Amino acid sequence: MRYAETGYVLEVDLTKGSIERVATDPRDTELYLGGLGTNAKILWDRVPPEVEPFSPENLLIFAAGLLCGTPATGCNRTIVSTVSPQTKLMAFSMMGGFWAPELKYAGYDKIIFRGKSPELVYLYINNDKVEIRDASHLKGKGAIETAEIIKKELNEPRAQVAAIGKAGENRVFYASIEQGRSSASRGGIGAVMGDKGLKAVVVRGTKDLCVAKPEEYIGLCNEVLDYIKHREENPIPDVMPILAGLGSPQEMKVHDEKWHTENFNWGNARTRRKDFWTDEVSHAWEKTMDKARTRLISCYNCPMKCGATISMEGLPTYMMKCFTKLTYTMAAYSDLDFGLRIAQKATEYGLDGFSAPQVMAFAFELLEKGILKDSDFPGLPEGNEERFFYLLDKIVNRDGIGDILANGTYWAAQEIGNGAEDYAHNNIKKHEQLPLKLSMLNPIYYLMYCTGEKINITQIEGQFPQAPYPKLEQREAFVEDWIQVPDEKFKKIFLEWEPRGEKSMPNFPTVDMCCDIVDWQEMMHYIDDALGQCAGLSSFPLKPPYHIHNYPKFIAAGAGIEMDTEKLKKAAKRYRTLVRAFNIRRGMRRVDEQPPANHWKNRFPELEKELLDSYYKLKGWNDDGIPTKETLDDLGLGYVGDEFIKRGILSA
Amino acid sequence: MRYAETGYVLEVDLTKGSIERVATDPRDTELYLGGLGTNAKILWDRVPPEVEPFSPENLLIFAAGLLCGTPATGCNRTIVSTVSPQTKLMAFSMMGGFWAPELKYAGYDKIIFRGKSPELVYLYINNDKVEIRDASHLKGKGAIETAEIIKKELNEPRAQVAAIGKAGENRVFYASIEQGRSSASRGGIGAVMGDKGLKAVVVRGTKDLCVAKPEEYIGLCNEVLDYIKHREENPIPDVMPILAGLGSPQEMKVHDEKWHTENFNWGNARTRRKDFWTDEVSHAWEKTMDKARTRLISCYNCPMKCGATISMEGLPTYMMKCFTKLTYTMAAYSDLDFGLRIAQKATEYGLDGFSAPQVMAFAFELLEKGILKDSDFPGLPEGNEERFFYLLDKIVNRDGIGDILANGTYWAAQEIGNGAEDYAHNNIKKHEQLPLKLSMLNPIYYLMYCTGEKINITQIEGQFPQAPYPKLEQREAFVEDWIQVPDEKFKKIFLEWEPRGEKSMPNFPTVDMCCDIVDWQEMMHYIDDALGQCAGLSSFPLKPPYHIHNYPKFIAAGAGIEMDTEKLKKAAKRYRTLVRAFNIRRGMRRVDEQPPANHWKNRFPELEKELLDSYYKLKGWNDDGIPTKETLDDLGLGYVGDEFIKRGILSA
Amino acid sequence: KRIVKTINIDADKCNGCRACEVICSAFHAMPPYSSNNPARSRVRVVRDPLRDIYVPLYAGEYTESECIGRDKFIIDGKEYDECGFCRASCPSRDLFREPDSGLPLKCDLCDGEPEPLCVKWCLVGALSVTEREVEEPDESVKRTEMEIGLESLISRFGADVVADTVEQLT
Amino acid sequence: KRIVKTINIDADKCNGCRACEVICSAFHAMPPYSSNNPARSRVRVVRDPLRDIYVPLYAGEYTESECIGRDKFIIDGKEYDECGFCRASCPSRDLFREPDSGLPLKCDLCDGEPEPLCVKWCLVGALSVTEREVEEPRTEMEIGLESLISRFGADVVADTVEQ
Ligand SMILES: Nc1nc2c(c(=O)[nH]1)N[C@H]1C(S)=C(S)[C@@H](COP(=O)(O)O)O[C@H]1N2
Ligand SMILES: Nc1nc2c(c(=O)[nH]1)N[C@H]1C(S)=C(S)[C@@H](COP(=O)(O)O)O[C@H]1N2
Ligand SMILES: Nc1nc2c(c(=O)[nH]1)N[C@H]1C(S)=C(S)[C@@H](COP(=O)(O)O)O[C@H]1N2
Ligand SMILES: Nc1nc2c(c(=O)[nH]1)N[C@H]1C(S)=C(S)[C@@H](COP(=O)(O)O)O[C@H]1N2
Ligand code: SF4
Ligand code: SF4
Ligand code: SF4
Ligand code: SF4
Ligand code: SF4
Ligand code: SF4
Ligand code: SF4
Ligand code: SF4
Ligand SMILES: [Mg+2]
Ligand SMILES: [Mg+2]
Ligand SMILES: [W+6]
Ligand SMILES: [W+6]
Ligand SMILES: [Zn+2]
Ligand SMILES: [Zn+2]
Repeated sequence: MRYAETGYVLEVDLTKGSIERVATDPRDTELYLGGLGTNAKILWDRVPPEVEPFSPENLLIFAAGLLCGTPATGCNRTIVSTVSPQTKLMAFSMMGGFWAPELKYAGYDKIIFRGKSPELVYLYINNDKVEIRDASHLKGKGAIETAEIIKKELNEPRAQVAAIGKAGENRVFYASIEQGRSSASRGGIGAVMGDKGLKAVVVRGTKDLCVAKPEEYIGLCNEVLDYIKHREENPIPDVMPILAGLGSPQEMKVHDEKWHTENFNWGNARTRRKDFWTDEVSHAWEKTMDKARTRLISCYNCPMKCGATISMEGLPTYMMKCFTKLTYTMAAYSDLDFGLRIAQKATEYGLDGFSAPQVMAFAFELLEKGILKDSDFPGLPEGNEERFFYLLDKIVNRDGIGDILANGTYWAAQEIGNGAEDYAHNNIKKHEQLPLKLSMLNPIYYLMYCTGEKINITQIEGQFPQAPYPKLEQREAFVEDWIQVPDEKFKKIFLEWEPRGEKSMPNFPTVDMCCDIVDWQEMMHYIDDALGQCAGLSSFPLKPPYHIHNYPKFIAAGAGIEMDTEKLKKAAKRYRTLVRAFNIRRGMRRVDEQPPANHWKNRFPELEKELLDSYYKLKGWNDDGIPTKETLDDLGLGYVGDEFIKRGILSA
Repeated sequence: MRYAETGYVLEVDLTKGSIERVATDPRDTELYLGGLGTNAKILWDRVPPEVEPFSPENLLIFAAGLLCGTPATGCNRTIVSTVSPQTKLMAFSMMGGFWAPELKYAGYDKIIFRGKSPELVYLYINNDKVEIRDASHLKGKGAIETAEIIKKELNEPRAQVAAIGKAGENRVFYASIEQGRSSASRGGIGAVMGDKGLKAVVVRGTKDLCVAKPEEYIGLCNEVLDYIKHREENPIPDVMPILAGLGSPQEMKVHDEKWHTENFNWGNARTRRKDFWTDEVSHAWEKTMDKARTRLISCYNCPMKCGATISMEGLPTYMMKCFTKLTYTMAAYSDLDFGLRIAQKATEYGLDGFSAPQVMAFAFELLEKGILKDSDFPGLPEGNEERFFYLLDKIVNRDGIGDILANGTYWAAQEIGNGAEDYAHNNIKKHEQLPLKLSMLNPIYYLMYCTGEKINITQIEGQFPQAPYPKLEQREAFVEDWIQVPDEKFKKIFLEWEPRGEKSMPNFPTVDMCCDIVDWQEMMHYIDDALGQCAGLSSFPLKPPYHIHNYPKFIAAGAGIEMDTEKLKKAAKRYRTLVRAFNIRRGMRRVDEQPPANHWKNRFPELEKELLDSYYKLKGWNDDGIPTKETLDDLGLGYVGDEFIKRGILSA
Repeated sequence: KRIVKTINIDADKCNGCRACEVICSAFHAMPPYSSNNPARSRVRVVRDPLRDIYVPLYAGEYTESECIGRDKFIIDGKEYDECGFCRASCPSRDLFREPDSGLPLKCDLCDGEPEPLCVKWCLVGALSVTEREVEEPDESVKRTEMEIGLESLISRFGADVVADTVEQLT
Repeated sequence: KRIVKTINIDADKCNGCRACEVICSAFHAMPPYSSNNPARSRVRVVRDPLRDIYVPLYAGEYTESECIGRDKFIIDGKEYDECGFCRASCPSRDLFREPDSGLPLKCDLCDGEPEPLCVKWCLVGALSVTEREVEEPRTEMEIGLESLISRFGADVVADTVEQ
């Protein structure tokens, strides 16, 4: 029998209105683990490159991670996968909360949506009872609001609901999918969901979820918990609070917003304010936050409570985590109050909190320079904040200029012309990045920005420290108990790393070192995104309770398959290179793998080229960024190579 | 069988430590109703005038009103009776809340305490189980605090507890007895309770309480409720809020403190501030009150919620009603904040909120003039408020000057000398009055101040309006539905009464009219204090749901005795004149029945004498204020007259 | 579709006057309104003004056994009583059980009367009772009050003691 | 005197994570930890973040009948749910009942364990069980019968006893 996973998925054709449960192949589990991996396997041989993002042939997949529904702390992530309407590449997006485990309790590992429903509908799941309900009465409603209405209707207060807002219905290229305190944010998967006419997915599950080796698994869980306790009693020394503990960036818990408001770039990732964090600003923000933060809350089976309920006066309560707290503020040169207020609207609408404020700031820059006229903004108010609310509504409705901006900064700039492309200066592969423009080049982050398939810097970094310690004793004390490292060398590297001197950046660490680091970090992220484990307890923070040493034990005792460290490494490499191959098949080359021109003030071309080359070589790819026939054969991906040669992507 | 009342009482000898249940005489019920009346009957032939207030022979009585424990709305009062250590006369004091009905549910109508316990003890009652517990571990504890500790000890969370604070233990002449949101305040009964070594009385009752004619009684109750609703939907027109509705003075509910802070006398009933109520003061007081008022709460079986829980920062929560909110403030020339804060201390200590701040203000006046020296105040702080806290503690401990002040303004002034008597200018029969010094003489209030046995102006006034209407139409509209009046004449009087002109005060109403009015109001108060009914639904407000017309129906259907309007009037007259006789036997004469010299600015001796004479004549008394042998014979009080002649109080 | 009824208790309006106890016990006297005794009321107010607690608790169904664990809550800064939210006629407290017999008490919403009397007597409006229809089939083993008390006394004293004691009274 | 266990529940500390449900169902599963199913947990967390409601509810006793009327509280601004605080395995809802068969479920504080699993897996510290001693428990019978007679009639009682 199958363990940890359920062994079944749901095939849903929205056009024909057909629902079918299909058993999965355990070999696929042994090869690609699950979640993101098996998602990629599905997309590979069911979505050819001729398929458009808004075509019925495109697939929208909701995947519940392998170990979701097991006693494993924090393992609760949902992985949504499709073809992004913005990047035209593969889009996978992670959402936390309670949905994925609910799906596992319903007895399913994935839901695969194809075709398009002509009428707005939603999917109701309750164990073995699955049906498509009409949702025409929910048109335009917010995501959370929709969830509540549906739960009232179906009389299922304990049902988990993933929904889109109005922006999802109007196919905004950065429309999200919302569920409680959790969001599938980037990529534009919300746009795909809306395009298929799917308003929401409602799941209620009450079946059991078995594991292979009980006592061993729960022992591993207990070990994780104990390590969490110890890790909370001992944060990373001499490091700013938000980079010292476990979980997602604790932006909701009180900290020093000095480093944030003086390193992040305000406006359209433009202005840097070196002395913004005055006492007045600090007290005002602290006051607003104390008034607005109702409670710190957690995802399923986790004690970190990274999330928070936000209640602004005169507004419905919503939930928030991480940097969504800052972006809307920073992009508008406003205060925390404004940010919190507009984030409510944006969250109900279903918008990526990264791209949307950058888009609005971009538009206002275009108005400033003269590329866009006042005529392009019918009834534009005088006040700044008011202008942002106005533009927000214009975008989610695709009204006038909003219709263009809804396509993202890239496709907007290409349609507006007159030098609008110059102002879309924060994109990579047509995807907006963190409003962060550093000074001195960072090799590791160069590689990560360039190659990361998520096209988001925060969802690939983690296991290796962002900065070195000034003194050596600190480094020694830190590497002392650093048990998460795959090889001992990673300690030595961090021992040699210095802030200044000949052992500093960008010349140190060496190219090969940086390649190793990026490989490791990315690997941990891919493992997390396959197992359904929250990055907050693994790939993202320093010294996590989940690492490359105990993970194989978890997969073994949980799923009941053979697994060791090397097999796991090779698996991660396998479906990572598979995602890579998928992106290659849709036209991506080395050309597209470049950071924004102004991303750094200090660039070093001969170092960058060597970095990229060495990394390609380490991944087992071409000089053009394409996986070689050999490495594909080795990773059991022969069919991929055969197709590559057959399509003329590789020479025979 | 007996109805409404239980028919039994508890005789407790604290010296011998003896407890005994004794049946009562139903004739006593038919003659003196109950509560205050039967209390007076007990004191009369068990406490001769040679008995000192702090002697073992003195009695301390806890009486539960006749209709207490019945479905009658608001009927829940306890009447405590003894010989006052301050006035040397009879002291009866009323407390609301939940104690009296609990006693009735325990199966008792009274508790009679005689003798003195050498060790500090308390009385535990639980239906038929009655015992004396040691209370040496409760020495010095506050009243409420004591209640809570005891309830924890005995494991009776639903037990009602009446207790004294430290002031009661140290025999302060204005020490009170506290129970939740309710206080037996004036008289010094707390001092008597402490003097007998009784720390508290704890009662838990779970037996039934029967009435004679069920459906009729509950019908009367329903009538009362309906009238309460109507009365709340229609307040007295063109009258300031606090004088328009039912219940005790709604000082806890938001109103206009303009009339209060500009009519009451600040300090030691001295300073009058005509323009104190500025906008700043009003907003500050409103703010403090909004912050401190936790909830409006009720006594047993009443919807008026006159009480309020008060929670000041850093202080235990306590409860407050009526004018205790103002006194402590006004006496100190401070703010509402200070008042609320010190009232907590005072309440826990067990102090009459009327006399205590007047005493402290008095003392400070003596210090001001020079009669008292700084030497008399060891370590007197500089700040005013601090001085009041200091003096409070000095008084409740009877420490130094505190030992003298603890005896009240009269006995203090008599002991200090050097013209200290001149500053005790607000006493009547050695009992401090409301800090109210009007200008033009008021005949009605002259009589009431002079003759009222409670020696408190607020506990005798009520049924007749304090002021006349300017226009006549208002008077007509008011007398239209005035059904509570015994005789129609009371309407006509109020119709002729005017603010200015020949039909105004003090010449109008006429002497006989005023006598009738005072007689009526006092009668209603005595009825209330016999039945156990709260004055808030009867004698105190205008147009109450309990009046002289329906009360006999209540007594009939409830207690199962014959009763009509005239019989009830005569009963009230009976035990009122009985209380009068008791006071006469302890030395009181016409001499003692005078208001403070400076009580009015405009005095009219020839009118005052005529008033007092006519009132004496109407009550059926001498020109010296003594009930005549004839009227005593008529009221079935022949034994009283016989004793009066035998003692040489009356001539044969 | 059957009908369910709901006792809408707004504990924020409550003033802790216990009128509900009075009128309930009154109406449940035998004959009606004859006596009066909150201890036999089917509605008991959890009152503690010091903690600002005023929670009308309505008698629920009957359980012969105590829980192996009793819950004591802390919610919104308030420290509530052990079992301080339980409606059950339980052998652990004197609530919802006759003081003289320990007989199960149970609220029938004044079955027969025009309106609930506790609701009628709460003048401030802290109580109300509403109805709604449900498609969920009624699956209650609808047992009569007399049968419940009978089985309670039978379980407490014996299946034969009750027979012999009843026989010696009739 | 016997001993009683007080399960202290700090709703002011619970963060809604539902880990209690997980570990409880996990342990109370057959064989131990062979599965987990929140619907089989003796503790169920009343959760609504929009209302700021986070309240762990433990399993009490079984009742074969629903109340005649259901209670729906409103306290300190929070509009709680119908039968929101009830611990009963009552047939008016799926709570504390087997999701398959329907059978009732009761918490036994993990009879035979050092520390209750729901408490150990609550790293935030919102659940604490305590123990104390209280004094352990014929006229009442007679008075009760005399009470039933006066309400339902003597013949009715006599007939009910013999059936
Ligand atoms: N497996 C996995 N877990 C993850 C992440 C991820 O990228 N992969 N992102 C983290 C980050 S950066 C954030 S801000 C939170 C947000 O969770 P949400 O998608 O439910 O809003 O998820 C965290 N957990
Ligand atoms: N609407 C919305 N957008 C959001 C977020 C969010 O919480 N809500 N999280 C931001 C953060 S901090 C991260 S790490 C990513 C999450 O990426 P995802 O799409 O994989 O969940 O999106 C960003 N955009
Ligand atoms: N029956 C009756 N009710 C009465 C009174 C009284 O003397 N008799 N005093 C009233 C006044 S003047 C006040 S200030 C409050 C105080 O109530 P308490 O005795 O419970 O403190 O009770 C009011 N209700
Ligand atoms: N300790 C204390 N003293 C108090 C009060 C009180 O509530 N508590 N009430 C005041 C009011 S408004 C009145 S009318 C009388 C009540 O006195 P009595 O009820 O003992 O007759 O005293 C005053 N002194
Ligand atoms: S680690 Fe933080 S973000 Fe991740 S599931 Fe737990 S509480 Fe949620
Ligand atoms: S009317 Fe006011 S003072 Fe009188 S019993 Fe009711 S709550 Fe108490
Ligand atoms: S009183 Fe209520 S909570 Fe306590 S054991 Fe009985 S049924 Fe359970
Ligand atoms: S509705 Fe009737 S039976 Fe129920 S508590 Fe109220 S008065 Fe008693
Ligand atoms: S009648 Fe209403 S306001 Fe009064 S105690 Fe009962 S529930 Fe509270
Ligand atoms: S484990 Fe703790 S935070 Fe989580 S649901 Fe239980 S009590 Fe609440
Ligand atoms: S769940 Fe509890 S409160 Fe609700 S009807 Fe059933 S027994 Fe009564
Ligand atoms: S105390 Fe034990 S039986 Fe009860 S809910 Fe927790 S783990 Fe389950
Ligand atoms: Mg996300
Ligand atoms: Mg009083
Ligand atoms: W993030
Ligand atoms: W008063
Ligand atoms: Zn920050
Ligand atoms: Zn006032």
